[PDB]
Amino acid sequence: AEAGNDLLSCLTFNGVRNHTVFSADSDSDFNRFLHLSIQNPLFQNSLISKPSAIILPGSKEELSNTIRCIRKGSWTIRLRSGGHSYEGLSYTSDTPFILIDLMNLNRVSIDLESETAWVESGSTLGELYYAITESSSKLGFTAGWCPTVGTGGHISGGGFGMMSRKYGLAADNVVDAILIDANGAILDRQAMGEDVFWAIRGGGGGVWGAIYAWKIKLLPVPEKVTVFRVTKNVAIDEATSLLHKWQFVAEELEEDFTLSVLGGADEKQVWLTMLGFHFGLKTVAKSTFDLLFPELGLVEEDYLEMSWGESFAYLAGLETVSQLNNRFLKFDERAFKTKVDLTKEPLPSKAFYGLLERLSKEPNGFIALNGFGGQMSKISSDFTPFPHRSGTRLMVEYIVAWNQSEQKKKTEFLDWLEKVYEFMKPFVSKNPRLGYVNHIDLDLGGIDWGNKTVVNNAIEISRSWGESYFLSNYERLIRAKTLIDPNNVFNHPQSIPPMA
Ligand SMILES: *[C@@H]1O[C@H](CO)[C@@H](O[C@@H]2O[C@H](CO)[C@@H](O[C@@H]3O[C@H](CO)[C@@H](O)[C@H](O[C@H]4O[C@H](CO)[C@@H](O)[C@H](O)[C@@H]4O[C@H]4O[C@H](CO)[C@@H](O)[C@H](O)[C@@H]4O[C@H]4O[C@H](CO)[C@@H](O)[C@H](O)[C@@H]4O)[C@@H]3O)[C@H](O)[C@H]2NC(C)=O)[C@H](O)[C@H]1NC(C)=O
Ligand SMILES: *Cc1cc2c(nc3c(=O)[nH]c(=O)nc-3n2C[C@H](O)[C@H](O)[C@H](O)COP(=O)(O)OP(=O)(O)OC[C@H]2O[C@@H](n3cnc4c(N)ncnc43)[C@H](O)[C@@H]2O)c(*)c1C
Ligand SMILES: COc1ccc(C[C@H]2c3cc(O)c(OC)cc3CCN2C)cc1O
Ligand SMILES: *[C@@H]1O[C@H](CO)[C@@H](O)[C@H](O)[C@H]1NC(C)=O
Repeated sequence: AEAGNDLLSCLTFNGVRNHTVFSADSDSDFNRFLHLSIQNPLFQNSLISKPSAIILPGSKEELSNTIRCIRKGSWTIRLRSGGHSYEGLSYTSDTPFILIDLMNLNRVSIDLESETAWVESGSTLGELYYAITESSSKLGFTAGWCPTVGTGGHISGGGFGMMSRKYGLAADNVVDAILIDANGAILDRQAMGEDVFWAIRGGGGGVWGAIYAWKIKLLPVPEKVTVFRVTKNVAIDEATSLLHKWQFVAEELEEDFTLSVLGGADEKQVWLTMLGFHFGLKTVAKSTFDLLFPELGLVEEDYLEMSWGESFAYLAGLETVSQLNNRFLKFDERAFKTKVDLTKEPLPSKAFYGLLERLSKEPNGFIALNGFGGQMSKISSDFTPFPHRSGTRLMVEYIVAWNQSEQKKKTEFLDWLEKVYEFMKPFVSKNPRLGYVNHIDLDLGGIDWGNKTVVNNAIEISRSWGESYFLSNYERLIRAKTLIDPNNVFNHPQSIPPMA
């Protein structure tokens, strides 16, 4: 379905002047803006789905009207903030679709009196973090480490980061927000009601409508926090020992502490990158690990004291705090597919050993280990759609990324990742095998919203990944879905089905 004169005239009429139409060209602005926020080259392929038009609204009413104009046609709506969807569900779709890029909605309004902020859904974590440190040295916010990840889909799915052990997810700290429904109705928390305002805070993106802006509570942070990023080159024996003890240390640390691990291997050596964050000074930080985790062999020089801003930039591997404010800094430029696990029981050494052995078989693979507990276990499972709280111990994350040179090995890389996930099945959560909506996994299945045979059973088919992402909260998400989008205008392969 083309993007005809009706759609365009509708946009022109409504003052939404920033938009381009599909172009087979490569030198075109369309293709440029399209590939501008494709954060997973896995989907840069010339055979993937491409929008009939890309619209870049610059205000909440332009956003409202954009949705209104698209509703006059049959197009599927696709919202994009940072475009970091692991499945590229913000710039792809089986059916002809319109791409609503929210990058022009990147304003952060910080209020130092209430210590809250109105973050436009276009604003990325980085641009947000920058705004906060630009305004205060005693304020921060909890969310992912990826500075290019947009708050649009990030906070919509939850938002887990290095401070979540201290403050919970991003969505755990949303006090208000502006959602724009299928009719372009501009709704605040009071207008949308509690069932929906609850849903949008971890229920997923591209499901409830277009978040125009988030109102977050800004969080206290000492003017000096401590972090370390130390890569240990060890053998598999030591690596297992370190990982096996890590899970306990990491999960049982005080909320003022976060210890995350990035593991990979290559035949000979196993490399474990230790990412440390302390909600306080260096001496206390080092004292703690010197006691709890002396095996890391971390030294004084390893611990860096810096502002909270400097720390989230440092942790993200950025050169400077200014780079937090750069939304177009690709952090790898490599295609990838990532599966995640959540643990209820501790993991046997054999699990880390197996993981490390499997890793040593494929250098392009690597695991990310995150501890829960602390503040994550104090927030109710039903406080927000994100269920995994008290009881959840670790977030294990299996990634595999490659170069354009290695595009041929594609299927092989995915094969490895499939083998690793299968290998971990006994050691992780079961019935259901839990997942995280911001780590959306189309392998868990999907829904063909064009197939009425399936659409009639959308809720049960969706159960597979639904209870996996949201567990018991899945029920309330369906009531909330029916209230704000019964027509299922906002959908994607793993969107919450409305009651029909
Ligand atoms: C649809 O949405 C898309 C996405 O948002 C829009 O595309 C964006 O369009 C932006 C402009 O509208 C564009 O910003 C540009 O970014 C470049 C860097 O790539 C930047 O250099 C440009 O900024 C200059 O120009 C603007 C005005 O055009 C000035 O306000 C600004 O101060 C900059 O001018 C200064 O630097 C220039 C060289 O960098 C000098 O030539 C100029 O003289 C001036 O220098 C003075 O100021 C300096 C610093 O203050 C000082 O050192 C010096 O001595 C002088 O005093 C430009 O803004 C984005 O690149 C683009 N974004 C993307 C992702 O493509 C698009 O516009 C929308 N479409 C529609 C229809 O609206
Ligand atoms: C690329 C990348 C992803 C990361 C990174 N680090 C993460 C981390 O530290 N913790 C995590 O929890 N997740 C991490 N991820 C994955 C991201 O969390 C997810 O990819 C988030 O969805 C990020 O959102 P965004 O960058 O905006 O991706 P989009 O593709 O634009 O959107 C995702 C999803 O949400 C819908 N959507 C977008 N915008 C809106 C608005 N404003 N309103 C409602 N819904 C919206 C889209 O349709 C899409 O379906 C580290 C890196 C490098
Ligand atoms: C501190 O905790 C973590 C640290 C790093 C990661 C991996 C990171 C990533 C880093 C890459 O370089 C990359 O290459 C394509 C892909 C990805 C996919 C997931 N993304 C989030 C996950 C974590 O949970
Ligand atoms: C509709 O869904 C069912 C179940 O997946 C499938 O068997 C059938 O082929 C689908 N029909 C269409 C329209 O493709």
